[PDB]
Amino acid sequence: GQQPTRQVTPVSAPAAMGTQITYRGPQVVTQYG
Amino acid sequence: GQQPTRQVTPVSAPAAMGTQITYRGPQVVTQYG
Repeated sequence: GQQPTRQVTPVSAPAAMGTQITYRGPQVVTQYG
Repeated sequence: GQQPTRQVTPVSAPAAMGTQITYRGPQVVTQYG
């Protein structure tokens, strides 16, 4: 029939959010110029 | 007839010998490993 009347979006929050980060190394290159 | 008896080589020395050197820049590159 018709379109929706609303828009529902499930939301949630964890006990804690974060990020692990492993360093791969700097990148350096000499070029023309 | 036969082969040579000696071997002559012209030798010479300038008033001064040397070298001019222009620096082009260091070369650095990161690679696998």
